Amino acid sequence: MRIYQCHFCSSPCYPGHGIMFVRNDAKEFRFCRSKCHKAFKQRRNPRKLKWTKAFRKAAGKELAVDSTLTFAQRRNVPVRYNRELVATTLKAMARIEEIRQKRERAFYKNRMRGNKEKDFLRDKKLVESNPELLRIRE
Amino acid sequence: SKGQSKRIWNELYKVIDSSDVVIHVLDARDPLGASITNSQISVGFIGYPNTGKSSIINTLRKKKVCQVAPIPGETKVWQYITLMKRIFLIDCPGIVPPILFRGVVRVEHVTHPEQYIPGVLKRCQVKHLERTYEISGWKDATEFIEILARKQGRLLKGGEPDESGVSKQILNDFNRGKIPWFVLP
Amino acid sequence: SGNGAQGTKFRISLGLPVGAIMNCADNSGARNLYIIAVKGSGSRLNRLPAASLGDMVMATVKKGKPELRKKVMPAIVVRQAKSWRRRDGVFLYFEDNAGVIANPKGEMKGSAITGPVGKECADLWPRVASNSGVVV
Amino acid sequence: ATRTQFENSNEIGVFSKLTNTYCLVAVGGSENFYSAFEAELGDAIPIVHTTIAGTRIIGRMTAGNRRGLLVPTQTTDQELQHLRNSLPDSVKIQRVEERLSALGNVICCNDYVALVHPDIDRETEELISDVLGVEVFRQTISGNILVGSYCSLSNQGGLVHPQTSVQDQEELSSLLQVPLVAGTVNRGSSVVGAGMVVNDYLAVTGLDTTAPELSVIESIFRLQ
Amino acid sequence: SHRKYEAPRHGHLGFLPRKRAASIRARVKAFPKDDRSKPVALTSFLGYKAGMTTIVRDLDRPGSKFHKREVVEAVTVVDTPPVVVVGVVGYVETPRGLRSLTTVWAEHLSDEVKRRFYKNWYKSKKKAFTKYSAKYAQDGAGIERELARIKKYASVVRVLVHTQIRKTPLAQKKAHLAEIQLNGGSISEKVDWAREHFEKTVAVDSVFEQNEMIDAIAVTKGHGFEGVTHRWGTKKLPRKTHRGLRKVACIGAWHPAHVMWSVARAGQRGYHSRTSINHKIYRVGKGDDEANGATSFDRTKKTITPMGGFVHYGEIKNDFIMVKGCIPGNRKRIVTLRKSLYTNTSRKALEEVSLKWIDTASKFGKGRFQTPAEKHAFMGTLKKDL
RNA sequence: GUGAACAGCCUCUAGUUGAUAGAAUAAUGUAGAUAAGGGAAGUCGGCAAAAUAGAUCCGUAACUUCGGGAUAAGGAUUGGC
RNA sequence: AUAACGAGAUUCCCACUGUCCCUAUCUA
RNA sequence: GCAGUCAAGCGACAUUGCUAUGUCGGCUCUUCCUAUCAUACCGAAGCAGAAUUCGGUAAGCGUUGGAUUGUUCACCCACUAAUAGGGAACGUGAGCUGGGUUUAGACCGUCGUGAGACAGGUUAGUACCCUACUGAUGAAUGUUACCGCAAUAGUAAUUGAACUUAGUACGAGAGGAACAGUUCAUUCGGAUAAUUGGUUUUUGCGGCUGUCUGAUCA
RNA sequence: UGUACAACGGGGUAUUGUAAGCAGUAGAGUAGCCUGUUGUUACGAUCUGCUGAGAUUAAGCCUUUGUUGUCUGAUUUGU
Ligand SMILES: [Mg+2]
Repeated sequence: MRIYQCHFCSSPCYPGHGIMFVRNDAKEFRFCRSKCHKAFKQRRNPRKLKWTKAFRKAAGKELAVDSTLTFAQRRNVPVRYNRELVATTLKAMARIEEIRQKRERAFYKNRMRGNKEKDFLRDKKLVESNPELLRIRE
Repeated sequence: SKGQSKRIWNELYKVIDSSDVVIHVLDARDPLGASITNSQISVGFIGYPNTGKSSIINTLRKKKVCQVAPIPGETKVWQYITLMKRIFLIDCPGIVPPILFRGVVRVEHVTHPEQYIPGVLKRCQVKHLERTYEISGWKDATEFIEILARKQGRLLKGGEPDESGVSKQILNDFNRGKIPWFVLP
Repeated sequence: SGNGAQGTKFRISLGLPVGAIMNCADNSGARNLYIIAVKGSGSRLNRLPAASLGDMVMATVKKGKPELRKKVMPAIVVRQAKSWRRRDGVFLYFEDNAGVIANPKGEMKGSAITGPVGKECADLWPRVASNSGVVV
Repeated sequence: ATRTQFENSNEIGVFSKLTNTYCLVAVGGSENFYSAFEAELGDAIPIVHTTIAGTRIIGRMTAGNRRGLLVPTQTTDQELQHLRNSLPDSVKIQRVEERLSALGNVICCNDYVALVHPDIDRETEELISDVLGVEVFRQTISGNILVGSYCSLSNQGGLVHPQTSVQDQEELSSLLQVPLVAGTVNRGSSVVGAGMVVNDYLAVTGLDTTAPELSVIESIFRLQ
Repeated sequence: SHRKYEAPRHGHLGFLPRKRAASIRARVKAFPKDDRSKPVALTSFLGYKAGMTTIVRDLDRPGSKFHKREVVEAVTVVDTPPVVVVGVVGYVETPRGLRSLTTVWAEHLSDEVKRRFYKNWYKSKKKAFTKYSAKYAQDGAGIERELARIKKYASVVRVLVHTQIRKTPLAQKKAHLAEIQLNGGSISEKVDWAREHFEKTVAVDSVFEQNEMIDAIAVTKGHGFEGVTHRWGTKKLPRKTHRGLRKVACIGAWHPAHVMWSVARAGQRGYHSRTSINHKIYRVGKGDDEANGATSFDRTKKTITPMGGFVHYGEIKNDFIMVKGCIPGNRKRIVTLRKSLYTNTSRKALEEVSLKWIDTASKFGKGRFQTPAEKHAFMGTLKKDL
């Protein structure tokens, strides 16, 4: 078994889902669902589509580089399948997932910080410019 | 392979029975293998298709009595024709006993006309076919087909020359005698 | 299955019916193949014989070196270009449908094969895999 | 020299790979093919029932020597794990992300020298050189692009397809630093690389191999 | 006239007439051989279809080219909550076939089966078993007489069981009564075992098990009045044929002067009871065990139920049986599971099905995540979070 | 108004709400469409459908009664600011 | 007594397409 | 067949030389016959194996896609185990096709003084009634409801490949099998949306053109 | 007259694709005042941040610790 990352969205592609394309260049492209496959068939650029992870990574909407992401790699060199190592990896994956979620939440908070001041300023502008409405209200 | 069938072979025997003499009207291009405006006993005309049977009948009457066309499929049946109420003229449909260079098979229905371009090239010298179009000193006859297609503007979508159509037209013109050729005695 | 097959054939979607044109994938000089019939297919009323990846078909070369034209020889399809069910659980399809020409014994006319070669064809035909520089 | 057969395929090289320290065979069919190697190899070197990308052509999808083994991208993680477990640490296993997955056909190599398809990028060439620890050169046998299918090599000698020219034979012999002979296998089959598998002390070919072919194989490989 | 061509007849003639089934419950026709050398056990079970899902199984089929490979395939999920015995039937052989001797009911019955005996239940006084319950007690004799009569003359014993509909997400609220023949020990042992189970519940793992082969019997999907083209697969006429083109043109010859019954006329399609055999059970689930959809090759503590629930069906929440292939009938439909009915010994039956991974992605669309945790990890925090 | 146009569509002045209708969307029909791979292998027969369609620029063959073929054929562009 | 032109008769090539392989869906 | 040959009976078997004047055809459909092409089971053949010939019962199944005839005449390519022969008004016009035949116009050849005809070739042509069948309601059975038996009618599976047997028996060589066990596929039949393909009136979500609501939004 | 039913609302799962509005030292370029040589103030398709935002969600998707409403309308049946 192997979950594949969508070429157009990087989303996990579980077995028996989506469509795969093989070109004369002797490489394979996997699409999670028909939407991504149709978008690719139109020669669209994922970096210019807002609903694909490529744009978010390029646009900086989410943490693009982090230390946690270094754990996940294509292990071209296998391991001898030690029983203790299996349990250690099982615990480490959960710990890394929790840490990555915390870091992503922190990054989102840092990106969204300051919206409160803008909202307060907009409310002040709306209140100041509508005296008659307030007078009629009370 | 075409130009023969039971319904076609039957007519030959019918005209032979209905005719008392047969005269050679075979093509003059290959003696070893007649126009309207220029040139009771039943005489039957025997020969391959596109040999001159219909044209020879028409020129005798000085009018287009019989249908004449380059296509071998002139007619599957014969009819009686008379001149001066002296001799009866009967022309059998062309029968080829058990090809494309001869007026036998229509070039339209052939799926692979390109391979016959070397055949026509063999019959005629370089200059004789060059004088027909005079486009280049061609070599690699496929290149000759492409050159003729470009000269005549016979190109498919994208810009590729129409090799099949150009070859078909070349063979059709060869059937008309546009490119002179003859068999040495 | 015809001679040269070393195992059972998987059930895959029919891509090339009779008369379908498939590009060549060998250095034999041919460029396109015209399918006239499919070997091992059970003919039924109104049902045009159709091939698929790894199938052996009889075809006549339409374009390429004239020496190979007008003659019918067995051909093996290397690319289908129609989605088929792979047991690994992926609906994969190839960019262009293509085939190769080989004798009934399975020996490849061309010394080598160009472009990707389907897994279901290389696995079933040892000669195709040996003469194919790319699989999948 | 020993005669054997796959289920019914005489191309032993397609369904098996043999080296000086390990052997690989297809899992499909029965154990008759597996037992044939045991009669000659016994338990001296490992014999692994392994598949590559779900195919039985593992002999042509993978290439390697006693120092390392290479597999294409299509190989699943399960196959890589099984190969790692079933082979000693002295035999390296390295996944290859090259465009041409036909490692067995693209790469023809022995314990000292290797030949690769020129289209292979220099990165994969360096990876092959480092993992296998052998000299790697871009060469073809008289225009035969697939060196791994039209050539067989070993520390004792090598064999190429008959169409190889005398000049090509001399050049390849000089490059590989081993004797080479142009001949056929499996009763005139020109695909020598895929027809049979050979090592420094054991050559296995299909039943169709004629007596002159077996004698030539034994003489060139110095098996007796 | 030999018509110059031979073609197979369109549609199997054995599945006629193609009429609607008389009940949504597909009654079982034949039970297994009923060899009395084995312990008493049930022969069938009742379940409700709960959609389907995909499975990846490490095929170990020897000889096959998929041996030791990984193959993805479809599996159907049927909601099979525990079943409760509510009576027994004693059958006595007669020259005119099997005949029902007498029926004995339990001491008390749940409202689910009492509801099955009324069509205006909300208006009903609910007098289901007012006197029968009174007859059961105060002597312990009237029922015992029926039990003795059954023991004396019965030949095959059938247990009256009904599904716990209230446990299922269905809003039906009505149970389905069914007769299940008792196999195993002698008829006296059969009735003794059934008697001890009065008012009790029977699980599903005691009847079926992993790797077991079962036969699916249920009513197929209804489609109403259908044209012959789809009803029997008749080929369409070329185009714009007079008086229609989607119908069989020639119906019969002058002699005979009547329309042959086999000329495949148009009519009702679907809703016909069908029987399928050789269905291998892939997994037996329990509602009290967490991680029902987990596997030794997955480790994920997730239920088989897809994200957001099934389509047109609720959450399993009970015991379920996983079976490969497709089962007749649509979702939330009552389907009866029956044994193979014969001593199957094919290697497929002997095969052991150890699932590698179970698909629990949402069936509501192009699902990309197996559990909400994966979706949260991928998409991350959203605006609504803060 | 758009558009070369009284081509096609919307709007102002002016004039109409007249064609028995309520519920459902069974088969089969009438009118109009979409479809993975092949692209006529169907049929007596390319029957029907489809495909190019306006404008700007390059280019345009055989024949010819030199007036035509010709918008031959085949190619590049079309929005907004 | 043969150019152009044609709701004239027939053959063939490119594009094309549910005529077909094999039918399926929608709208009034 | 012609002209002989001998001869059990009242002339059998054997025996001598040579030797198209019509329109029916095709797409779908159901059923029936064996005079068996293929499949099951057997006997005889120089059957050593392999392959093949004939013969016996057996009709369940299967008996095709194409170059090509309007065609009655009827010939070829390829797959497949094989591509067997027939009937039901040589079934099937209120089923279709009018393809061909056959009105009213017109063109070419023969004759006919003429109108016209053909030995002839071409062109264009106007069920809503009853029953049967497929589906579907229904009064009377003391009422309703549930669970059951089955008189009866129909009936289905079909065929080839792949591993082991085994390069083993057989065989001088060439080559080359049984059985049993195991794995797929061809045709057909019953289901079903798990995955993928297809449909968009979810007019669900976005963009595009003309026009209109003063502009934005809508 | 209660794990009772129905209309909404809250979540889960999906479809599409970043809504109105605000601000920008992004924005090819063209103009008033001025006096540069990042002048400033105006027009400016687009782009940037709020904003994986906005909208729909069953008419045949799952759930509902909430709000509101409903629960005696006619006929027939006898050994
Ligand atoms: Mg003529």
